[PDB]
Amino acid sequence: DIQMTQSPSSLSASVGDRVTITCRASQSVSAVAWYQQKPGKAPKLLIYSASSLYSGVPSRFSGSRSGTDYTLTISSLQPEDFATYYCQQSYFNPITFGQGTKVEIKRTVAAPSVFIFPPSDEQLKSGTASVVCLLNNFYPREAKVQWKVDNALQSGNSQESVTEQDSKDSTYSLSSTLTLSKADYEKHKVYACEVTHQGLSSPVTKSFNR
Amino acid sequence: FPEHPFQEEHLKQLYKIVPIKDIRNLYVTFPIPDLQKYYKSNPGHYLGHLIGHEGPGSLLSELKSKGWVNTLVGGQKEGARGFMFFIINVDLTEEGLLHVEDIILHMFQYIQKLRAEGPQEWVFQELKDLNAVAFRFKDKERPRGYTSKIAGILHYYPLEEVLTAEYLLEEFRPDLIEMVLDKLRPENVRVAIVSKSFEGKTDRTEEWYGTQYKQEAIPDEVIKKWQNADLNGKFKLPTKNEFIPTNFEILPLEKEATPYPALIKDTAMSKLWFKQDDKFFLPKANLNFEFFSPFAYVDPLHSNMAYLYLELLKDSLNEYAYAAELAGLSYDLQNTIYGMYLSVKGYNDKQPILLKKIIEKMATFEIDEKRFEIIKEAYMRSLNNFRAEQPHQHAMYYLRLLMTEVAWTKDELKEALDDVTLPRLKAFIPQLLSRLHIEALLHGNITKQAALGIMQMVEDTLIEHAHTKPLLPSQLVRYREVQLPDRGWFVYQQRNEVHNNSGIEIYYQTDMQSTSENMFLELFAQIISEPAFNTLRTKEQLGYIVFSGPRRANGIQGLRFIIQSEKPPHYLESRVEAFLITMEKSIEDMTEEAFQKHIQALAIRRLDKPKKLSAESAKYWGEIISQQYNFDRDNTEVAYLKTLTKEDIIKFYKEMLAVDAPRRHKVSVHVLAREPEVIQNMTEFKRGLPLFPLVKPH
Amino acid sequence: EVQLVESGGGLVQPGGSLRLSCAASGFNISSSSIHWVRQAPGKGLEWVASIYSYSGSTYYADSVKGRFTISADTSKNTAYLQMNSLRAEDTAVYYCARHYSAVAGLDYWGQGTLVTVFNQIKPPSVFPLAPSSKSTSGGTAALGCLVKDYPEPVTVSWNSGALTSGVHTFPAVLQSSGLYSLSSVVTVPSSSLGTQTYICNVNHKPSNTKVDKKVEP
Repeated sequence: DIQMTQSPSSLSASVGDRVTITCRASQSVSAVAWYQQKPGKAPKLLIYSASSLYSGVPSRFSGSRSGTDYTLTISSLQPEDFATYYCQQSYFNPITFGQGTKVEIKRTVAAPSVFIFPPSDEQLKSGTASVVCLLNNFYPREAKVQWKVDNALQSGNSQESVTEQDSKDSTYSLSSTLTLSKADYEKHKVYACEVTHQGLSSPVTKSFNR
Repeated sequence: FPEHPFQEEHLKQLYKIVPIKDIRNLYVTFPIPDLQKYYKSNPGHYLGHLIGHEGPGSLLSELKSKGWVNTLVGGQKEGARGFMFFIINVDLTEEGLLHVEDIILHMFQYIQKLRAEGPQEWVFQELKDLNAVAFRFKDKERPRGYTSKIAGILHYYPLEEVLTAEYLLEEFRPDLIEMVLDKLRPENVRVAIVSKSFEGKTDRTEEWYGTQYKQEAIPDEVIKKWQNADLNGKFKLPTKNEFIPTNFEILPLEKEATPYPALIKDTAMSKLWFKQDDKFFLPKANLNFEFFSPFAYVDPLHSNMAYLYLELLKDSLNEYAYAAELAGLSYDLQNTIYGMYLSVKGYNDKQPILLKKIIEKMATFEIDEKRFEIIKEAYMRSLNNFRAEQPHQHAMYYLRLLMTEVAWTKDELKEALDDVTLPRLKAFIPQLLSRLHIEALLHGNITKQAALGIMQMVEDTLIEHAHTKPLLPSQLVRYREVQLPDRGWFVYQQRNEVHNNSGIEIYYQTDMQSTSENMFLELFAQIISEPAFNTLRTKEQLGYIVFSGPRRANGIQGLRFIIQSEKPPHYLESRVEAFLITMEKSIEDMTEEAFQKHIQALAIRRLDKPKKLSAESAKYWGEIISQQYNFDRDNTEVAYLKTLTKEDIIKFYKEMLAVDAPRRHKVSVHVLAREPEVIQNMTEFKRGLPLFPLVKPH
Repeated sequence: EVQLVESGGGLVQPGGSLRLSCAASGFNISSSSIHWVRQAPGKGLEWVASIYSYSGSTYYADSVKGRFTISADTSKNTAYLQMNSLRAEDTAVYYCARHYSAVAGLDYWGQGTLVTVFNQIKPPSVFPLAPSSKSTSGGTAALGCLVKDYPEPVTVSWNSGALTSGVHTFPAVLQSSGLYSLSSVVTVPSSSLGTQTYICNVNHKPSNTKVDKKVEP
């Protein structure tokens, strides 16, 4: 019943980097695993007993116990070593997990490429008006996306679907989706996307007219 | 044998046992080397002390608290001269079958608790002094079997060790305790499991009997988790009950050379009777206490609260009290319809300190929430269970309903449990203990003055907590019993739901206990006793649970016929009346011989010296609860008893028992199976009927 | 040397009660023993249950204690898990897995199976995103399709999966209707405005929804 504090949720580092990931039990106990699992696949035992390496894993991985601090230690990252992790206390007590630890990459400060997409006609025949603003090829995550309907700020109807590691440069592509009604679609013609990013410190605002 | 017969081929193994009887058990076994030369410390029995202990921070305390394990037993199991065993044999619940390894893990936890704090010395001294006293003050020996026992150990011990067999301990061996701690490891475990559910699953058959079992070794991941991963939870060692066990001396009888307990103190707060032991001269003492208080039978809600109070009070103190009870001082807490019932039995050495802490303990009392819910639900089960018990108890319950003054039914008790809240009881608690009356029996080799000073001390502590004030001497009332209108033969019916059995109780009001009426009723009861053994089960074939006889309640005598069977009740009444005709002519057909053998039967029935202070003390308490105090009623009643004639019970018989009788007080109660005047409302029934007087206290 | 074939896990309504096969070939469940694991889509893991077939020892989690019933056949070296009281949070992927001799060592696994207790099923509707002349601003542009309102994610592609690089099929986000919606895009130049009109290619596997949809301004 002793829970597990998986820290961090995710992180980013490049090939040939030293990655230390600390999970933390609710109590001061010994009996902790470490996993890895690419999506849609079975997991793998990286580190058994929180200090020892399981056979069948490349030797750029080690574990360490420091009192309550339970640390997965990666000496050197690899291009295939970008996958979801999981730490695991085990007793006869019921076993909990963490939420997953994703390994991502470090890259230079990259300003996004911002696209936009008016809704189609059959969306209005389905009761849908969506506008899809698309940041692309930016690293790191720090950006700001603000909707503008005829120069008026919007919030509360968008979702940020962010893709995974890009096949081009190992960047990430973000998408925001302004969901409104046709009564607000035909009314507001100016659909501006006020993007502000670290690399794109001068903000760019890709717009269209309905 | 210079080698153990379990040489690592059969270690870390389970067995699955198929029984004939539907039992389920779990069997842990450790083979261990010879410590028979090491009779000085005897660590294997020390382990038997520490395993089957039930105390603070114990293992079984949590196993009950986890609800898996009924009972356990552990300790040193002898084998051959060379090897010895260490076994643990546990009973199984339903969900005990799923947590087997957990249980064993807790066992390991325990082993680890012994591995952390190491050995203990004061435990050894405490158990040494307690078994020294228990050997010193032994009770008896059966003349057959004893000789075979000590002849069993005559082979192994020198002539000085044949009586001080294991009952004396010389020295301390911490290396042995380290050795058996090294023996209690999962490498060493031998498992066997009993369960009816092992059908089709066990192929490996036993050679002689032909039962079937399985080797089925435990895998190693379950093994390795036990050793290296070791930490502590809610387990702590048990505490001591030293309490100065010195003074076992007998006290010589003083100027107060009474053979019966004298009332040495009476106040409006308490009332105190005292009696040193003349006949047995034992190093023991017994104490009985009644705490009289008005709040007892005020309403079904107060009765439930009193119940739960004493009930959870028992549940509270049991965990503290059992290790002292293990020292040879037993007790009981129970209730009266009037007040509370306290028993303190044991040695003279430490009852003042123990009873002191008992009063201090039950004075300052707390409630746990879920504990209250479990006990509540539990008695709730015991209550709506009362539809499903034996009709002789049903009959006695309805008789004690109808023939008292006020009576609250179990139905009312069932419905009222919706309202038992913690604040309501918590308001009730200081109100109850505020103002009450005490009554006490002190009996043993003790003094009068120290009894007065200790008793004084006790009631002073009672005043110390809640500013206790005495009761008023007008509210020491008792409930009277209903006077039948001298001719009535009334009847009604009660339909059981569960049992397809019909109980019946046939009540007769004779009289108050005068000295004549006790021997009238006892002798006439026995004269209808043995021919009833002849005629009822054999000849009339009524049932198997067929009973007749006296009734002792509220100082009023009575006559009853308890019969549970599956019969029509009026049919059954008719053969009871046939038995009444049988005893009626069986009076008039009595010879001198029947008479003389019968009254000698009554004589030896009544006459016996006591055999233990608790027996005579229980009879004296049994007289104090009836507030009669007639200590030598025995001799007077017997002296009267021989002064009877055949015609003496004829004149006793006719007016109350005949069919044309002027004093016939007859009333029956029908209990039905699942398939005069009527009694519509028992309150409106009892409305216009008189009440009997009470007894003048002598 | 290790073979964990768990199967039988499909799609079910609440109120049902089904078994959970696992074929543990290559070793014995009488040896180092198997476990069950609750992995919901887009969520973390959770150890469901564990039978010890040598001793019949069941162990459940705090959430699903009692409502599940695990069982084990040692004669075929095969365990099962009867399930009860099915609730809508049980849409997940479950794994049978071998724990080995270690303190937390659960190393081998199986492919897993999808276990689903589900509110609503809806096939997708394929609406092209429309980058028109009003979207044309600067040298940068794009072309895309909105996949809207579908249970298990849609494979979406561009020119029957030819151009994968630079194409981003954003993961869906569950909408208020208990349905998913995603977008797949492709970066195109503004020289390509009207040069080539691309066709997004949708396939949603459980609903069987194959819609090749053209994008034009």
